[PDB]
Amino acid sequence: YVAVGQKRSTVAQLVQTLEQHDAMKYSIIVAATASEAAPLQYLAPFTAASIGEWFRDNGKHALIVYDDLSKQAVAYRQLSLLLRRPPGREAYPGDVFYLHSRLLERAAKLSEKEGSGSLTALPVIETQGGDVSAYIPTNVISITDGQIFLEAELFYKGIRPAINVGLSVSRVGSAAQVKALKQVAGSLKLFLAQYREVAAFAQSDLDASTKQTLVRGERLTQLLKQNQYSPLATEEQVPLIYAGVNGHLDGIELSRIGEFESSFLSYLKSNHNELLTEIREKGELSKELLASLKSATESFVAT
Amino acid sequence: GSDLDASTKQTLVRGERLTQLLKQNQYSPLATEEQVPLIYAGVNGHLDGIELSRIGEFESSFLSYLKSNHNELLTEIREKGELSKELLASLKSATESFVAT
Amino acid sequence: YVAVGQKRSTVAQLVQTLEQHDAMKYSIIVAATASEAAPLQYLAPFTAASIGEWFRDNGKHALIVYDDLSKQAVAYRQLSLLLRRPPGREAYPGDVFYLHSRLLERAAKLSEKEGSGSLTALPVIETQGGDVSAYIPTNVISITDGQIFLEAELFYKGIRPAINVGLSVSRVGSAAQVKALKQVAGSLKLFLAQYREVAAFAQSDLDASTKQTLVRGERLTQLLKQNQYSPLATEEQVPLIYAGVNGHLDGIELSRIGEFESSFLSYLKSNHNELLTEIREKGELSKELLASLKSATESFVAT
Amino acid sequence: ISYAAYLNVAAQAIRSTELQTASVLNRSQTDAFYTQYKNASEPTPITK
Amino acid sequence: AEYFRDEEGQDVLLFIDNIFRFTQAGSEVSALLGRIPSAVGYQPTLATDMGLLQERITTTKKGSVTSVQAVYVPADDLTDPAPATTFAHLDATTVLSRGISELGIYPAVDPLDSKSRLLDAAVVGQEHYDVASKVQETLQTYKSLQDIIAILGMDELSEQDKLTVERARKIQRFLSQPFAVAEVFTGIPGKLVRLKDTVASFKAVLEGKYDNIPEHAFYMVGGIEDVVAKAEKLAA
Amino acid sequence: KLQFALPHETLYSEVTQVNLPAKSGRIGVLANHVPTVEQLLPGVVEVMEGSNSKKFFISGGFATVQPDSQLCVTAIEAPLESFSENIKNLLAEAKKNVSSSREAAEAAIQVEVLENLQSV
Amino acid sequence: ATLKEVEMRLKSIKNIEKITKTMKIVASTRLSKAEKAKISAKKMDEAEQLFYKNAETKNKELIVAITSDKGLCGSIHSQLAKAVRRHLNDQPNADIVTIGDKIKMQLLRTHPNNIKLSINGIGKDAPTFQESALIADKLLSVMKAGTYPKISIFYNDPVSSLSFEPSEKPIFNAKTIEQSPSFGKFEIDTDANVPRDLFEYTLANQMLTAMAQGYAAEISARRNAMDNASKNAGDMINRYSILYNRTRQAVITNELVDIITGASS
Repeated sequence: YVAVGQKRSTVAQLVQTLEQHDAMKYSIIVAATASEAAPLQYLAPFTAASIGEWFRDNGKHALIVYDDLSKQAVAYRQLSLLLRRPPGREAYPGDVFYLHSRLLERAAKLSEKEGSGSLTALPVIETQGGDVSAYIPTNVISITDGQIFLEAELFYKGIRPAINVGLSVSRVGSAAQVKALKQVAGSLKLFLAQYREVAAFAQSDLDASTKQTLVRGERLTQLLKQNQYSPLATEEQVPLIYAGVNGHLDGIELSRIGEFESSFLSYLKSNHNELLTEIREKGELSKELLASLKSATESFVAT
Repeated sequence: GSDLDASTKQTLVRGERLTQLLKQNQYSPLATEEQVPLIYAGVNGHLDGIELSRIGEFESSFLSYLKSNHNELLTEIREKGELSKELLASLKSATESFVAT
Repeated sequence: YVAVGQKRSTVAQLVQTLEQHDAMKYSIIVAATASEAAPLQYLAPFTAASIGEWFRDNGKHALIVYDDLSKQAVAYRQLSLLLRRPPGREAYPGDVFYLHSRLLERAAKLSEKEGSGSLTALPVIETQGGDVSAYIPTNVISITDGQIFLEAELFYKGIRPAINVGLSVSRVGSAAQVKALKQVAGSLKLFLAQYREVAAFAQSDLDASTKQTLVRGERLTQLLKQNQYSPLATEEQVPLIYAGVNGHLDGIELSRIGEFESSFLSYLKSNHNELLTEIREKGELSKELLASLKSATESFVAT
Repeated sequence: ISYAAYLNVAAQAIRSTELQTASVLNRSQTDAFYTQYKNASEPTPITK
Repeated sequence: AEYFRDEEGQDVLLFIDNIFRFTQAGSEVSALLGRIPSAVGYQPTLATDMGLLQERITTTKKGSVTSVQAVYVPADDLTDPAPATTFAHLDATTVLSRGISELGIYPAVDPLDSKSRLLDAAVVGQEHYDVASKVQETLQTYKSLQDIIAILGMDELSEQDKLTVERARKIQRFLSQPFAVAEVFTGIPGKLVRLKDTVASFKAVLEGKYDNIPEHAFYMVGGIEDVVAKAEKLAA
Repeated sequence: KLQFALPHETLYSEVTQVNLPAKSGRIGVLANHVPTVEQLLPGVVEVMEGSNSKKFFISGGFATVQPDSQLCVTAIEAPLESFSENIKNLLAEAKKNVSSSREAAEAAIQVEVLENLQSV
Repeated sequence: ATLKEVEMRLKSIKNIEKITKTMKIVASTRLSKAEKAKISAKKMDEAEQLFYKNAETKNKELIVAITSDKGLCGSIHSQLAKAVRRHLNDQPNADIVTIGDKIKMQLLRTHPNNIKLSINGIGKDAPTFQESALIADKLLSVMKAGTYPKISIFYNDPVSSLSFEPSEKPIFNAKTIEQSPSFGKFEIDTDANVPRDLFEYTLANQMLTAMAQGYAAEISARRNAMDNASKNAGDMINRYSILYNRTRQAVITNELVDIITGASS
């Protein structure tokens, strides 16, 4: 965890959460705090990269979350302007591009001759009002492959995560994915796209098809609310998404979506956790697995 | 060019007169004794009945009516700085008499 | 023809094109292409203009086309900043104005003393999206008189040349025309700025009079078009504008405008060339000549 | 009461039958008022 | 590339990736070297460095370096100085699009926004310019027709109106060409179709020999001759 | 020919005999019937073409034979099998309403429609 | 600022577009049902007309007009208003009953004296027999409609789907039945008089028809109006894009100069 421009209090929170949920004993927080002088903050993602790299080189793996690279940029500004390099766009240094670009090239999956290892990354950028026409966001955007775009409006409306699906994109996509989870979410990508276009049609009278889309659609969005600091396993992602796709949530009222999910999982785990174990390990679904799973989903909704 | 109900139009109607009441030309200041009446007429809704075009006729004529008749009343508001129950009733009778324009 | 900032490839295409069109034996081409460095581009209109003046003080007429003065401004911009002179409004120096005004006033019509010489100018501008808020375009415009505002939108929508006439003016450039060419075009300039207003509200009033103007106006716009790189003769253009000015495009519908044109010209010379000999030599129409043309145009309109 | 009022009740009565559709119930249903007028001058509107 | 043309007489097609990073790389060099950035924060040496590059790319009297470049703009902006300079050297745009690929038609080249400054009667042949325009105008009118056909409904067509729609949708499928590179994914051998045979084909759609040949058989074909076999195949 | 039209649906007829109940007793039309104007009461209507019969339940309206063989029928309702018991319950509520209070006229239409229904 | 102010406005223009777009779809939805009814309404009306033909026609006057409460349906309200105004000039004493709020307001200024009966809550409702029947029954007592020898209704006829043309037609009276020279062919006794029943019923049956046609041209007009709003609103969108673009270039430029002026001293 790369604490760039974050207070000591802020990291004290991270530490406490990490210990409660027992994640301290692989976690590292490289810390260059906000009081901590502008050179230390500048070098903090570069240092942390090294700590990861040592794991990657030996054939091993890690994931480094640079939070927030926005602040890296301000720190460079201090350094650059005192040493008198003229800034380019928006009074943010002209080689700031060069700074961010050099760092993010380390975040890739190495060959079989390097002994197969990686440093995974998930960079974080903070925007003033959502403005991405600014120098510091635009450069990063290009450099990175993938984006997750959180929408202020989604947040208020209780949807946490507050991901806006249109501007959330993957640029390496499903190359790396579990197949089972992929199968039961092709449908989810198209449903959700559709539901968006017909939510601005319902700002009253509608056709029967569109009105179906709306109800069915709302149930899908309500499934995508996942409580913060609650991990989920692949053996439990796949079932839920399947119920919604095959239209077993259509009946389920919205107040009941939240309860539905948990109760359904425990019912599948008692009755037959083999199917769940097969999903996990195979990473795939079969004509045989799907028959039982679908049949189990139907019985459960009915009661 | 929204369609407007009666509840909404009580506001819009009340407002337009008030806006016009605010209205002033250049180079004509007046003393406090003679702005205290004019504000009563706008806020206590004496202009709601009076047509929007002639608010400005009314402002001027009302002021000439008071200068002849209620000049005692205005001196009291000037000297004492507050309108009593008696001053408020007197002021309200005065607006009323001249509420035709 | 001063080619400043253009591709050396285009200029070589242009040199050959003129020798096919047999016109290179009375034109010079000057080059400071894009490849060739900025201080040579800066000096390119100045050096060429000395050559132009030499024709002008032998008391003979000339022309010089400065393509593109917006690229002279860039050429001079780069040279200026590397000498440490701080940028002005729109990041271009504030001495840009000086170059264009000095430059332009060496193309001027002289008096009887100097041999009644002239050097005409057509300065060619690269506009930043049809904006005239920008510094360089307005600087060239305020020194000059007249504009030939040209539209991209119109060029695409089959008007070649796409010379919009709404933001095109002549101030002192309006005493150029001999009498034939004042008569025939008489008040067409005015009529198609009554046409613009008539079409703002043709998204109020709809009357025959307004409709009639709109039909004449569209028909008139079609008529302006002419083939490019074979420019129709002046004597040949004189009858065609008569027709339209005299409202005789109430018998021709838009689809047939092109067809009428060539068939009307062929007709006129074989029937009566007397009319055309008159305009070649006299260059002034008399009422009798005018009437003779009206009589002929209506004959052609019927059949 | 008018002949059309009489028939209006009668259609409403006939759907009271055991079979019906969305437009029938609507064809007899009114949540409509009417404003009395004379002369600008008005006595108060009243349910129609 | 320059060695292949001047000394081996052979044509070379030279791709360049993002030219957005060309401008970006120069601004930093400028800044560090003690030059002062220009308009929009960019290098004061933007026009001259680009001009030198693109006058090194031309048809020599032995061979030629042609270049296909990739153009990416600074956060959707066409008024900035760096695209403008680029656009001057460009003589065509190929405008690839997502809306065309969602119909499973690769080539992705959006017909309407594919334009050239060398597509003309005098350069490509009179015939060629005219075939190319008719096919363009047809898609252009189809597109406009569809706009009000959604709102009103699709019963509104006359005999005449649907003639433009039919000829357009025949071309719309007909666009897709199996690509050699992409041979596995299509399953159909990639084809090549020379310049003379491109004109001829579109002429045939214009004379309506291919205005009754099945609409699902235009999917992933080559030349005029080729799609006779697919037509037999959909039907049989 | 014969027409049926309603605010909410249009019915297109051909027909040989149309059989009608009107405020003049009962009216029959067979081939060309010499023109008559009777407004139709609450009715059970039968149409026969050939030996086929088709039946309709009609809420009243107007009927007009025109001379050319065309029976223009308009009603606010008017199929018979489709129309289909709660009217007895509605009658009891109408009897309550009359005690206090159109309510008279409404309960009179209900009784009129109930006799007509019993015929089915 | 410039910079912020441009942006804030672009968000308003989008909301204006999105909402006009939204209406165009619900308007369409409604329109499919408006037409479906209308066809059926028109079929009832012919059955009366047929009669009136073979009967021969011998038809002070009433004017009813039909629009909605709700605004922003186009020039439907004021084009129908004006077509009412012609026949309040062929007799400057003709009586105007206004069905709908929108038409009411405009007519009320021109002649304050005439408005006797008026009807609300018909605009937000579709044309339905219950409403036409109650309007018809009231028409007789208040306006003494049968005494008049000519009654006229006005509506906007939806001739084609991008158009509406204001139109009028004549509703018959009890006088027509009486004195036509072909009430003789049609037979009835003294047992029922076809004048007191047939006038009342065809006052409503004609009225309903005009009500469906008027409404249909109004929802249709609104769809067109709201489509035309998106074309105009886009043009405003593209203009504010250029405004945003100019503004950006100046903000970058001016910032440089200040940094430079600082380095220079």
